[PDB]
Amino acid sequence: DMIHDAQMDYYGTRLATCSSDRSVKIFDVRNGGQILIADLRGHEGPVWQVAWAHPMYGNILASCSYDRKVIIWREENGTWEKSHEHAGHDSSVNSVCWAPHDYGLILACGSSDGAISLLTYTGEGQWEVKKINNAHTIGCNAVSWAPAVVPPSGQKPNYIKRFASGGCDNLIKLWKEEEDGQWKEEQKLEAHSDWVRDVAWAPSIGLPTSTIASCSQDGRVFIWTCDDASSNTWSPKLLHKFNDVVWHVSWSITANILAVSGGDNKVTLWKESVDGQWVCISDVN
Amino acid sequence: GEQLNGSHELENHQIADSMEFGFLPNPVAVKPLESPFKVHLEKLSLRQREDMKLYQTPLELKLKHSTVHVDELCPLIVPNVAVIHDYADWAQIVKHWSLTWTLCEALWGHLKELDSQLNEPREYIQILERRRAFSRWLSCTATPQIEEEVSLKNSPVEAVFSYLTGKRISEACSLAQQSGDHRLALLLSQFVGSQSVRELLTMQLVDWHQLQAFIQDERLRIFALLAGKPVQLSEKQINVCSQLDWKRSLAIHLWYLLPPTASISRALSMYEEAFQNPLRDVCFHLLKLYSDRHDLNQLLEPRSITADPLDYRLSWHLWEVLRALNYTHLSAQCEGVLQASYAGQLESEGLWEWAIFVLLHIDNSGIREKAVRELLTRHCQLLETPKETFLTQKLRVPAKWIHEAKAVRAHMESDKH
Repeated sequence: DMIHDAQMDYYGTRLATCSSDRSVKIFDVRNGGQILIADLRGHEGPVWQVAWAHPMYGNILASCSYDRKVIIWREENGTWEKSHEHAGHDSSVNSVCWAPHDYGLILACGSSDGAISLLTYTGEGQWEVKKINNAHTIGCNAVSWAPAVVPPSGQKPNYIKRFASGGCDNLIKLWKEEEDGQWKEEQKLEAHSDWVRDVAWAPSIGLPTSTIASCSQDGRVFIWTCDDASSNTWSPKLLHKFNDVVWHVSWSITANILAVSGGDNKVTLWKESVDGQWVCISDVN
Repeated sequence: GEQLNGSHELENHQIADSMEFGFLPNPVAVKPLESPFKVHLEKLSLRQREDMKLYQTPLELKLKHSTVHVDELCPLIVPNVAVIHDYADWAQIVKHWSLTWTLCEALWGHLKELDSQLNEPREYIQILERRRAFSRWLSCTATPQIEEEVSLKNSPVEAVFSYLTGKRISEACSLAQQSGDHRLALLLSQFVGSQSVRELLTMQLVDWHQLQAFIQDERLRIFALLAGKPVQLSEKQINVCSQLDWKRSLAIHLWYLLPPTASISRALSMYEEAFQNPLRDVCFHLLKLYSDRHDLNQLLEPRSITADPLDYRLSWHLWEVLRALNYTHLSAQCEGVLQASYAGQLESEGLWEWAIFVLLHIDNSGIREKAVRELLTRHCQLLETPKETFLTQKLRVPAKWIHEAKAVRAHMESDKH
């Protein structure tokens, strides 16, 4: 009936999907034509968001759900079996996301109980889970990774490993992997008057002016900005407000165009003008 | 129970639904209920709007002009011979777009003087040539406007004036001769003469506007022209501004202002200071940029934050030619910003090869590397198939980078080595 989230594969070859019928379908789009390939069923409740891991680790795809469990489906010659499962949270799991391929193969999941698990991968079918309790007050909805940024020796750098995240408390808390081993909330961002729906960490076009977008029940979209590296300054700026809720927000790769999904079943595109004010480039559909 | 159960889930979730995120090669997908997947592969609209760009051959030809020197690590454009002139072939002569490129060329593109000369006067000769071409071109645009007006004019004298706007001295002189305005005819030939005759003439005008109970309106206008300062003097053809094209008036200044005393740029500036032009007019802004020679960049930013007459592509092309040419100086950062969105606009089009090429002209090495790298691997499949596309990787993509992306493709492909 109604799908929730669906994301294209890297190298634009597949297209995983999931709807409230608890079915994770992986289609294939060669030439523009859709063609199913498997219907990974396994959640006691509707699937929420879904994310493809980086081809550098073979072919992996994880899906979270209202069943409080998250699944990771590997692939070995067409063998789409699940190599690991994780039910570390008590309430539904609104979102998942993968850490930039350099950190390794880390997966971030925000539940509705107000927590956040982080599955790191080891040599074999093993997965450690550094968890964050009471991260948000009433639960969490969004989880986005901060772009992998590189900081005289034979070493792969230690990254700042940050990742933002909105929730039901209206706060968009940023986070960071403390040199010792656990994450801590580097900062809070309270600009929304109701539930934060989604939070997307725009990719850095090599540019140091890292941005982040958010949309919430109030129907406003903010593009929080940081003027320089290392200054704990996030100055929100209003994109627009619709009389209805905004459900999703995503960044287009090159221009940094924002796809604003929400309001009237309509989706909008925005590009920040040479003036600084954001505009609607067109109406989709 | 299922029905009740479902409603149970929705309220707590506070669920209402619509979803959209960017796809990896920047497209957009939203929920179609009509497609079978329930996702729609949206072709992101392309802001970039230009026929030749799609065509692969222009990109290839464009590459030959550029000389790519390595950066230290990556590529980077070093000599570049891009000219606005080049674009013209790939454009309708009629199209206004062609007009912008053409005019930009006449002003901006370097002019070559075949004849050998002593030296310093070469600059002098070169300016005349450029001035000659530029003034000639303006006459082309003005021509229908002028001719229409002359056809309606019910006088002999006014047209003689009108021909002058046409920049045709001889015809005006002839008409004057025919009209019996013998004296005026002789004076007319003076036009195109920077001669100091201007002063005597201004004197005549002064004497007149200090008594002169009667002088023909048009005769005075002709005198205003020979004076050399048509719109900056007392007995101004400023009022004419409502009547004629701003361009038409500009020509008069260019043609009679005082060609020798001032440079083409300063002279144009001289005219521009007098009249304010539509901000939106592209052709007009170009003159500003041309005239603004001393703060070209400074003007550019305000042109940017005013109107969008300049397309994204043009801005980039303009910056690049001027920079390579040493015609003007522009901010490295400003130059890059210009490049980035162009590179992006191309990417949205799906013209990855062309988009990569542009990325090359990026001053920032760090940004370049990231931008080119990210694109190469993601897109590596398409880049391989043609020689034109072959040449692209051939530009200066590092070998490691090419195969490296290729390797990733294999793991995904499940056929490795």
